Amino acid sequence: AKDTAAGHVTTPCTEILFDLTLAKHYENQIQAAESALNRNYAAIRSWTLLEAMSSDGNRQNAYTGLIAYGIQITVNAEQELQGPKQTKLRAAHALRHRAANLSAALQIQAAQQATLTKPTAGGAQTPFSGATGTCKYEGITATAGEQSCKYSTEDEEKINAAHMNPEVMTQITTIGDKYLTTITLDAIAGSKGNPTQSSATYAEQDCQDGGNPGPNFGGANALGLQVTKLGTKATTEKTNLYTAGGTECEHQPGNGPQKTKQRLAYLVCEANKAAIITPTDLQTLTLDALISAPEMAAIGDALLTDETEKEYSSAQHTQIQQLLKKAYGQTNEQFQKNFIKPLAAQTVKFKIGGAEVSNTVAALMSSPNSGLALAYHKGK
Amino acid sequence: AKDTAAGHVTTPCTEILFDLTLAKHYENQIQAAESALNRNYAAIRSWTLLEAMSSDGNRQNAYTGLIAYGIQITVNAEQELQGPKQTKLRAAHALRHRAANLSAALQIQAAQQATLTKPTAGGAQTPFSGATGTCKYEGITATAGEQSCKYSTEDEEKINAAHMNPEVMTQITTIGDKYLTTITLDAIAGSKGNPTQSSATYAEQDCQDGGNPGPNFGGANALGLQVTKLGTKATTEKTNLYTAGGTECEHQPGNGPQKTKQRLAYLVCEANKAAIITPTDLQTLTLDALISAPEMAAIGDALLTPATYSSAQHTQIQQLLKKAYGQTNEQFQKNFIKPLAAQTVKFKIGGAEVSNTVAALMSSPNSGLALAYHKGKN
Ligand SMILES: *[C@@H]1O[C@H](CO)[C@@H](O[C@@H]2O[C@H](CO)[C@@H](O[C@@H]3O[C@H](CO[C@H]4O[C@H](CO)[C@@H](O)[C@H](O[C@H]5O[C@H](CO)[C@@H](O)[C@H](O)[C@@H]5O[C@H]5O[C@H](CO)[C@@H](O)[C@H](O)[C@@H]5O)[C@@H]4O)[C@@H](O)[C@H](O[C@H]4O[C@H](CO)[C@@H](O)[C@H](O)[C@@H]4O[C@H]4O[C@H](CO)[C@@H](O)[C@H](O)[C@@H]4O[C@H]4O[C@H](CO)[C@@H](O)[C@H](O)[C@@H]4O)[C@@H]3O)[C@H](O)[C@H]2NC(C)=O)[C@H](O)[C@H]1NC(C)=O
Ligand SMILES: *[C@@H]1O[C@H](CO)[C@@H](O[C@@H]2O[C@H](CO)[C@@H](O[C@@H]3O[C@H](CO[C@H]4O[C@H](CO[C@H]5O[C@H](CO)[C@@H](O)[C@H](O)[C@@H]5O[C@H]5O[C@H](CO)[C@@H](O)[C@H](O)[C@@H]5O)[C@@H](O)[C@H](O[C@H]5O[C@H](CO)[C@@H](O)[C@H](O)[C@@H]5O)[C@@H]4O)[C@@H](O)[C@H](O[C@H]4O[C@H](CO)[C@@H](O)[C@H](O)[C@@H]4O[C@H]4O[C@H](CO)[C@@H](O)[C@H](O)[C@@H]4O)[C@@H]3O)[C@H](O)[C@H]2NC(C)=O)[C@H](O)[C@H]1NC(C)=O
Repeated sequence: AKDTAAGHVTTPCTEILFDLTLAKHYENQIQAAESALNRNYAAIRSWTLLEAMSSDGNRQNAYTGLIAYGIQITVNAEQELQGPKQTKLRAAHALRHRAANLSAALQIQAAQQATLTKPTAGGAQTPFSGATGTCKYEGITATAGEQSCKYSTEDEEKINAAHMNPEVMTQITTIGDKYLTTITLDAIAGSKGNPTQSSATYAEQDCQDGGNPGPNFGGANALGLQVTKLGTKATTEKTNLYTAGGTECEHQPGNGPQKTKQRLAYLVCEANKAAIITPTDLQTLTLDALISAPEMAAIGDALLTDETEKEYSSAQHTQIQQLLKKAYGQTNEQFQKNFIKPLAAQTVKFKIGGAEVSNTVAALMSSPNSGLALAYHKGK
Repeated sequence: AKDTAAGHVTTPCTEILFDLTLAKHYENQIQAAESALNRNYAAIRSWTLLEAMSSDGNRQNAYTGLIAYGIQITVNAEQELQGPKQTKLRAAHALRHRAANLSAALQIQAAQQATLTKPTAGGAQTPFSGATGTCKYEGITATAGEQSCKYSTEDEEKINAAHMNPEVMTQITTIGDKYLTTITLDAIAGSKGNPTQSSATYAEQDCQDGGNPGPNFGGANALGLQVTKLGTKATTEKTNLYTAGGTECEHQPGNGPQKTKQRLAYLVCEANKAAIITPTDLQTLTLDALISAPEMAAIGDALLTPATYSSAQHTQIQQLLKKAYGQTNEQFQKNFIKPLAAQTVKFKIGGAEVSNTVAALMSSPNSGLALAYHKGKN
């Protein structure tokens, strides 16, 4: 059940797909948390206008309670996100950098056929100081066409963010370092007769001397070489994320130099361990969620009591809760109606310095006229 | 005079430096704007608390004007940032991707010396069907030590964000494509006597037999080869960022396939055009900045006394603003700016003692709680 995604990595292209998919996963987690913060801050702006439009002291106090609750939880969550966000971005960055690296090495290791140039025949020249004949080539090249990664339906099912929850990941798979450092080639030389400096008929891209030079080794004395294949084998390597106990990161830095895969496993381990805590969605808050939130015990005592310093007893909390039900309604439907539905449904319109505003509450408070509408209504 | 940084790109490592430096420039432009938005919202939370602790209705009105002005300008700048942010991030990503690509190619193109394997002596075999001897090698390899980019202080001064304003950038410099696609090598075959399939003494990583084999074709018959040099030479290419008018981006996508360098040029040009406007810093606002901000005309008219503005009305609103916020900047600083860091706020409610300055408290895990306490006393 574990390691479905990493266990499917067998090739440069599938490691690339793993590396990019995991990077986007972490990036998506940061985005979802920040969109949730954005919605919470937009709700607090909406309730700030609604408080400014209340004439009821009790309703006014109810909106102020939601502003105070939302500010506390959203500011706290934004502050809490910063550590995990930076840990997850560090991993995502390295994974995309590794995938780029591999994609470039993939293009070069795909160059598997050589283009021979016209050699020059010689005698005893370095590095063959004991040869009687040498055939010397310069600027042999090997190039492949533009390489692309192509993926099977199985590839995309297994190497998928659905398989990248922290609880199923114990290892990563990487292509071995020689794929990124080493050129590998096969070559063969061939001799015939007595190749010498005179073996200077090159039409066959070799060094043919003096018989009837021509195709294959036509001349009585021929010498040549050919690079017959190039390309380094991509071998796969496994790296563990955790130590024996299953909790600590295995490749913590500071224990000497590390292979690329060891650096990556550490970053992935820490990014998996850095679970983001997404705050409550204010815009879809429910009455029972609100009254059960422990922050609303002290906030309710601040706004809804008449007269507590010390910590609340059981009877004191249940008092605060009934005050909370009075302020916010006794049923969710009332709560939704008077505090949630006004965000999208309540219409606000005004006109001040020659500037007509006609929006609904949440859209207006996230618009260029937002602060002008707050000043207008706090002014009446 | 223009293109100082791109004009210093002469090697793979200086293109890498240029690519990363420009990417960080775009990234730091976004971070500067988003850092301003963060400080603004934290100022607005600070003034929200200062308003709730205010007993004077007129001083309360003043804080609500700062709250309203800040929310208006910060919400607007946040929304305006999103387009340019995405355009600059598109460029920064691609530039970091190119730099990674070029770094990986450099590691491979630095492999300049081969290690031979032990060969196998043959007779005629493909691709040498006429040979009397062949000497066949499998898995010859070329590897460099770990490559780094070493930069001079002149590199870092010329390839620098200070040389990457939009007005000085007309081209980019890139290493030509063959550096990233093509292996280049030199090789030489050597023969002596009559090499045959019996030339199976391989101590020299060549094929020898007869006589006294050993170094430099010591045997009576010998054949072998050596790859004496590897590495493709990196050449530079220039790409223009703008079309003939000098304002619209060249190499726009949707005109057939493009070279890597042309895709990069378009992204850089659009990122250069997508200028980010950083909002006014609320936490360091001066009085003249506040009263002369055009948003404060309507915002003062709404809270300080509202027409639905002549020359006169604008004069009237200005002195209304000086009335609320101060006649001097030292007063405005003292009453509205300095208390964010200098005014300690304390209280006690939920069995929790809380003491902090205003701005720190309104960004702390007790921020909303402090707001409910003071709006509750009021
Ligand atoms: C760092 O270093 C790395 C490593 O070297 C670099 O990474 C490489 O970068 C290159 C260049 O970007 C990559 O190669 C390009 O890949 C493009 C993306 O393709 C994917 O996504 C697109 C969606 O945008 C999708 O269409 C593709 O799927 C197609 O192919 C699969 C596989 O068969 C198939 O399942 C799909 O059905 C699609 O097939 C259609 O299209 C194929 C051609 O693409 C046809 O062969 C097929 O019959 C079918 O029609 C894929 O999922 C891709 O768009 C690029 O292809 C372009 O450009 C090529 C030249 O570069 C050219 O040879 C191709 O023919 C194609 O050109 C055509 O399409 C483009 C885009 O629409 C048009 O602008 C052109 O005008 C042209 O259109 C004609 O042909 C059309 C289709 O035939 C036709 O409709 C139209 O009418 C026209 O006649 C490249 O393949 C490469 O993948 C990367 N490699 C690796 C290993 O990562 C990296 O760049 C570098 N980074 C930096 C910053 O330096
Ligand atoms: C994608 O592919 C990429 C391409 O393949 C790949 O990139 C490569 O990554 C590797 C791995 O990270 C890189 O190698 C590492 O490079 C580190 C940095 O090396 C350079 O800088 C060092 C520090 O010296 C500078 O800074 C000092 C302090 O500020 C100054 O006092 C110096 O004057 C000097 O300043 C100059 O350079 C600064 C940076 O450019 C610059 O800010 C400043 O202005 C000024 O210009 C240098 O020491 C180092 O030089 C070493 O190597 C060069 C080779 O050219 C020699 O000429 C020198 O003689 C010297 O030996 C570079 O200039 C290294 O720190 C790091 O080294 C450690 O690890 C390796 C093994 O991996 C060991 O061999 C080495 O000894 C080090 O190990 C030890 O020390 C550490 C302490 O840090 C210790 O913890 C550890 O236990 C151990 O004891 C390593 O070599 C490589 O550079 C990248 N290459 C390229 C082309 O980019 C990338 O990883 C891939 N990415 C993914 C995701 O896969």
